[PDB]
Amino acid sequence: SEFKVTVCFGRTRVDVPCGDGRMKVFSLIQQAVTRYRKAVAKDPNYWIQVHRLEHGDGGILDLDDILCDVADDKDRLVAVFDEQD
Repeated sequence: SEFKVTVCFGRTRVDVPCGDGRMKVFSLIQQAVTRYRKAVAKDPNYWIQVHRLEHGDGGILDLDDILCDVADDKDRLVAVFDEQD
């Protein structure tokens, strides 16, 4: 099977299936962020400051480390960001 990680934006969980899995966190954040606003019924009107990601309580995720190295098949992640809603 392919890669798959869930990115919980504040109070919204969004699944992100990686075809190969070789996608840097930075690419995962941008992909999740876009899907987040599109999933929450939002649009490119309010600002969104994506701080960083975290596995939970022992596995932070920054925009540079590969997914296969950080994320894991069917793994959840807490996304901390800002939003002017």
